[PDB]
Amino acid sequence: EVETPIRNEWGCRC
Amino acid sequence: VQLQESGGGLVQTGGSLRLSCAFSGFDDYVIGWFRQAPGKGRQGVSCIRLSGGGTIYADSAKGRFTVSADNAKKTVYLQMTRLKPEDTAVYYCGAERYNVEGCGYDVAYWGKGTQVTVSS
Repeated sequence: EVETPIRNEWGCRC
Repeated sequence: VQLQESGGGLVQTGGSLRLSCAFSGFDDYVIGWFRQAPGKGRQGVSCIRLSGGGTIYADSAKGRFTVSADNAKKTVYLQMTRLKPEDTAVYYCGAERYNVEGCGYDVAYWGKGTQVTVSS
């Protein structure tokens, strides 16, 4: 139910 | 599993407030703080990984808010400072299985919410 998650800019996905 | 927020109230502009989230029934869980103003969506504020205490912040939380955990007390805290009227909202704690891409993508458990109101 979260409109705006906190993105990790140094994650796994390229 | 259970989450319960406390510490909500009325704060003067520029003031501080500390919220608590009591947790029970946990694997590698994150406790996050999310806020929702009337008729708006839920916005991620700050999250902590209970295993090791690593943290991630929304841009507006950086510097002035600190999220922390006392695993012994099974409590997570959000210490807020320099509060403004735009910070007025229901604050929720939420739990999710650790996701390296960030916080708030799959919240599995929610607290009941605590009203924070900031005015002059």
